[PDB]
Amino acid sequence: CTLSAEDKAAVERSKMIDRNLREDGEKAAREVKLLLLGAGESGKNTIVKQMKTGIVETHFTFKDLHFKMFDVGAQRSERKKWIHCFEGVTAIIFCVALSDYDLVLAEDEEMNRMHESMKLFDSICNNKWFTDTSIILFLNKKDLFEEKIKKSPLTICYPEYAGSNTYEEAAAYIQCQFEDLNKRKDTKEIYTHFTCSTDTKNVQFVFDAVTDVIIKNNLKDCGLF
Amino acid sequence: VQLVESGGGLVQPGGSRKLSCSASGFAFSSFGMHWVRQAPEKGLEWVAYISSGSGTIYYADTVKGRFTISRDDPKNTLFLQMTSLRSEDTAMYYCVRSIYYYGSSPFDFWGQGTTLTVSSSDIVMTQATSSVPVTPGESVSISCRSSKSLLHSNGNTYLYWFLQRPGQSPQLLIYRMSNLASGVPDRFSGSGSGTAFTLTISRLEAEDVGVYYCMQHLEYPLTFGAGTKLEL
Amino acid sequence: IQTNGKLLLAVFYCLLFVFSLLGNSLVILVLVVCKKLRSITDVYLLNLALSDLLFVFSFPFQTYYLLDQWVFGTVMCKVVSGFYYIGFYSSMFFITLMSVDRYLAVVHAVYALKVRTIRMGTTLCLAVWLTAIMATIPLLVFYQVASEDGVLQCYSFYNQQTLKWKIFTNFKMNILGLLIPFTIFMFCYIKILHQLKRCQNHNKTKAIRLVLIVVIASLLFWVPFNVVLFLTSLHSMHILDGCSISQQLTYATHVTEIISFTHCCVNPVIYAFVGEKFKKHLSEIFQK
Amino acid sequence: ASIAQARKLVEQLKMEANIDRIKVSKAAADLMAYCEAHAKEDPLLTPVPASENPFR
Amino acid sequence: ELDQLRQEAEQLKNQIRDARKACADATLSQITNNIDPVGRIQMRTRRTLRGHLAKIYAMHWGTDSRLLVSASQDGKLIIWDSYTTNKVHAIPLRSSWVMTCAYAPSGNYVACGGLDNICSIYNLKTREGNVRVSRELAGHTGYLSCCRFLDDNQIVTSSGDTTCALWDIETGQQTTTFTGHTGDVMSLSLAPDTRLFVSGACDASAKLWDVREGMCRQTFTGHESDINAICFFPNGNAFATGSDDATCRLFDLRADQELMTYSHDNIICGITSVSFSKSGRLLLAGYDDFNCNVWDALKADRAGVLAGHDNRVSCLGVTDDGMAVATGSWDSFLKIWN
Ligand SMILES: COc1ccccc1Oc1cccc(CN2CCC3(CC2)C(=O)NCN3CCc2ccccc2)c1
Repeated sequence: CTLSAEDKAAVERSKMIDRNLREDGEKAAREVKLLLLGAGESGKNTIVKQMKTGIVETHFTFKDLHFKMFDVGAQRSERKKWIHCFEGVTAIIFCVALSDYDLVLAEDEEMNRMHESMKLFDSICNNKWFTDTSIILFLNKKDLFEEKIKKSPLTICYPEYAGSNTYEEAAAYIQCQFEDLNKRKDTKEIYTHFTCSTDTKNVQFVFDAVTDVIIKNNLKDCGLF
Repeated sequence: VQLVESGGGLVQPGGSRKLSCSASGFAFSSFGMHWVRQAPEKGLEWVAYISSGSGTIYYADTVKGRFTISRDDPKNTLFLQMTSLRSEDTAMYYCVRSIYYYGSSPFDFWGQGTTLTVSSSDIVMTQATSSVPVTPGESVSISCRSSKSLLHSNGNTYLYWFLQRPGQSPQLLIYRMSNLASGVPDRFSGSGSGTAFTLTISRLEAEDVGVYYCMQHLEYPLTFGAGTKLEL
Repeated sequence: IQTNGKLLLAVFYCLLFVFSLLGNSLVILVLVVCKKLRSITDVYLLNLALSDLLFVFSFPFQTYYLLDQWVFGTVMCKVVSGFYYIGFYSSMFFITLMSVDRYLAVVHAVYALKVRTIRMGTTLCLAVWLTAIMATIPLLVFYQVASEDGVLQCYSFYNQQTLKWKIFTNFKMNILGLLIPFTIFMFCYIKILHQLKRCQNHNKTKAIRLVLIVVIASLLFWVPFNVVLFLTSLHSMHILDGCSISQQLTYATHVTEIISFTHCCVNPVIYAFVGEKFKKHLSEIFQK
Repeated sequence: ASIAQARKLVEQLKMEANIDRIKVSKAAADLMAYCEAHAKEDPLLTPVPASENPFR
Repeated sequence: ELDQLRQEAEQLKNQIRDARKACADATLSQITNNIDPVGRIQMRTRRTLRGHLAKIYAMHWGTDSRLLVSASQDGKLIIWDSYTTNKVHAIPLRSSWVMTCAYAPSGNYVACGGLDNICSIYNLKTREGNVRVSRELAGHTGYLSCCRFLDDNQIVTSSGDTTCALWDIETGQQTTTFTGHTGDVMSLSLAPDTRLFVSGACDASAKLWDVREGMCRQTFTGHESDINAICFFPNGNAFATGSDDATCRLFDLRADQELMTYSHDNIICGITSVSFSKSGRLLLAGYDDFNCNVWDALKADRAGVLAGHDNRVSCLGVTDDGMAVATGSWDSFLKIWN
């Protein structure tokens, strides 16, 4: 053996530590990870409330599925130095406020808020770290958007837009504009859901999206990519 | 940290008892546990040991088969079920905690013990000093000899010095022959050469009076010395 | 004719042995040597590779038996028959177990999260191997070498009173080798196909195609084998008797054996070689 | 507003500009001398025998 | 006037550049031209530390050169006996997003931190037998990138808010806030005398700070991209910077300018970690190409290469006695090379 008594006991302690690490790793792998991003005031807090400093953690359980939502909106640092820590998350919940087609950013009027959302979406969807990572696209503030389109038309946000100013068609146009920012339409897939303040099926939509993502992941793992 | 133990009493020979050791103030699950006897006027002898998570159980040769040691981690308690008691087991039992990793200090805290009376290849560790006079303010050296070299090839000499004050639970002084335990004044020092070791007290006071024991920890019959008593 | 058939069978046996060796060795080398058995599917795939290798290990001795008389002896005839039969049983059981695993992964994703681990897969694989050994225990006791017409042959001797055990061991290869496994095999993949059709993904079409490939491959490999088994059992029961019938059943026996074990070389290219993860592992190995 | 930032930057630049600098020759010579003096005590540069290598 | 202030700043920069050029009588390349090359260095993986189930972001050797701490995204801080591969402790962190770890020189404490902007300091030697969080230093408004222990009571951290801080642990307060960087500070290294420390940030600048006083003494530029790794020369009169421009740079404190750039055409990936051997001769840099390159510090020639990590080599350290070289990569493994 060539091992002392206390050396053998230390080996046993290390084995117990290994067993605990394996148990916690299995528990963690049983979980689902969502990275929640939004262009500032994008209704992100509203959805955070409905499912239940720096990085904010949220745990909830829905239909025997344990979620872990990470909010990084308060980082206010170089995103490129910590966005690789979230490589491998199950999904990315991107919140976009539909009421920002009119409002312009406080920092200069030359550069629009929905354009900020589109730029952030382009950065995150086309990021090298998120290539096969699915995006669940929440389009919040749909009631305010529906009310406001009557007064100001969608042409301000999209000069090239040529269509009816009805709520449904404009919402479809904005959704299409967001999904045409996806360079790789084969490795990753984008789920779009419209929400409001009184919506009560957002958790169900997230559950369906994550279930589909899990099915795809374990189809890749089972040899049926 | 407390290690209060319960049980004991007068038992007729051939009977059975359950000695209980309640632990509070520290993590039980991460700590291995030992039972150490104390005869009414004699030294200490290791009885049984269980590791963290009840992985390994060891017993002394003289107590094999009859005793069974167990632990309850959720209840934070230690049990010793004793069967076929004879007059050789009449002792003051001591519950000892011991953690094992690199740089750890085994045999930190010894419980107060329970009194138990019954109606009527191991390393030999020898301290021939038995009793030596002491005067306050002087320096004293206590020697302990080993049957085989306690220095393992990894470089760790496995020797432990314990001080038992009059009417007190044993207290760890030196672990692995040169390392001072927590809360022990720096006047205590330990040295050795693999087989013969010394423990030096630079300046004693009335607090240092007591009986000193040396333990080996190479193999696992854990054997103590006869002990050396200090009298002012 | 007889010499032509002997050389013909020897040639196909040799090529099948070589191809199965390459495929199963590549699977094993990727799984246990170059990489780790990360997932439960890796455990099932390694077990299937071992099953295919065990099945094909008996091919060289059969080729020698075609070339010349049996010389290896009684005990190795026992172990060769065990190799063949344990390989057959383990391969079918692992195919069924992979069908169940994919059914869990696709139909019940949340439940399969908590019921699909490496330990459970290893336990089920050990159970499958033990079941295969138990199933081939009855067949080994009758496989005895004997001198017929001056030629040593290793075969399942059945005396006039033991003919009942031959027919029973033939139906066991049918109801326990095909009927029970393929009922689970069929049910699991039909429900996978139904689930994949009603799904929003780009991987759905590839998975549908691969599921259909698996189903048709397994059926064409294993159905003619067991059909000619059933017909042979009926002939032994004297229900279908005839010299021309006997010759036709022997020829069908040979051709359906070839179509049957071809699986030991097709199963790798269907379960591992096609599929993105194994291609990525192979590319990583090639780069290094 | 930005005037205070500019003043602070100018003061810091002045504080950085008043240091005493020795030539690259002397600094490089010092680095070389330190490397040469302690070259015998670097296990990575000069591999030790397996007897005193703790990682065998 | 703002224009006058900008003109004065430009004039001061011109004067600094002129002084630096005047002091550059020769270069480290020609001075060490006649020195014998180190030779082919081949280091074998003596130990492989398994147990982490996520990407390892941090690692720090202890003073005794046997116990080392490792941080990875699975939310655990594992303390390893390197001599015999063992796990002494497995501290479960509150925030799984750990990007830095530190081992105190005494060994009684270990610090971690990350996207929580909190430096959590844990006590290893406790009467309860379990590792307990001693302190939770908060006040940074950005992600913590590196924390180094001065002693058992003071710790120095660098954050993504373009600042560094000195904390006294026994009150959990920011004694001195070091400001002056424009981008996020990603690495800091303490001098052997623990009186100055160099911090490299994302504005391609490395600033030398006096710990006691609290202002930047020297600012070193030259990198074309963010500085992700810094390490003091053992002498304390130089340091090395790794960047995303696939180059390492050696800056001299007394010469107040660069001395050499270690680069090669085959290397395009950035440097994540940089460390020196215990002679100043070998510069070990972890690269994103799943490799760790060992350069000769005096001669820009590449001394050796360490391969064996299947993902990006994120952390890299050298023991105080220089016996071994620990490398931790994103493949959840630590390899001890010798
Ligand atoms: C001496 O070689 C072996 C001895 C024992 C088992 C496998 C040895 O290797 C080989 C290698 C290939 C082919 C055979 C020959 N076959 C003959 C038919 C067979 C299996 C072995 C048998 O025996 N009894 C019934 N059984 C299957 C009957 C059947 C039914 C439908 C289609 C095809 C076959 C043996």
